Amino acid sequence: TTWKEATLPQVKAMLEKDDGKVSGDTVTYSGKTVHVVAAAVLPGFPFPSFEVHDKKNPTLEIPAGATVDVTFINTNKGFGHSFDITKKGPPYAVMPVIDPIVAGTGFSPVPKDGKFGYTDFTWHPTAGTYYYVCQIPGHAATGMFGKIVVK
Ligand SMILES: [Cu+2]
Repeated sequence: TTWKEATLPQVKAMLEKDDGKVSGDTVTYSGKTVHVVAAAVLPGFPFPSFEVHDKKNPTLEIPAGATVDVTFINTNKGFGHSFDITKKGPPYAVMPVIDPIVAGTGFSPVPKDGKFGYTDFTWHPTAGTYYYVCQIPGHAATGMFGKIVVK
């Protein structure tokens, strides 16, 4: 996919653009268009994991019919995590069999020269349960995934 580069202050600014509301380990979105901003292993969080709205691998609740704008930022030095959406649930093998990927980013570039790679994609899901996972061998198997409920 097409990756762009952002400086640290830029990363901070984007993270706060997630318009979901957190409740426990759940982030609920509302409206015609929703904006999900996910990051791979923010400093201080467990490895390996995804952070959405400052929460570790939270369950995302999206209204059916809404246009989902996803922004994925890889803030983890040394690894090129991915954010791929599939219908296949856990447990995941070391080499996850999650085809077909409904929407996703593919492997991201590793942080370099004081910048972090990020990308944006749109998704118009049908009601159902999906999962966002990282395809780097072993990551999903060690907990790098979360659930998406479209209802
Ligand atoms: Cu990963």
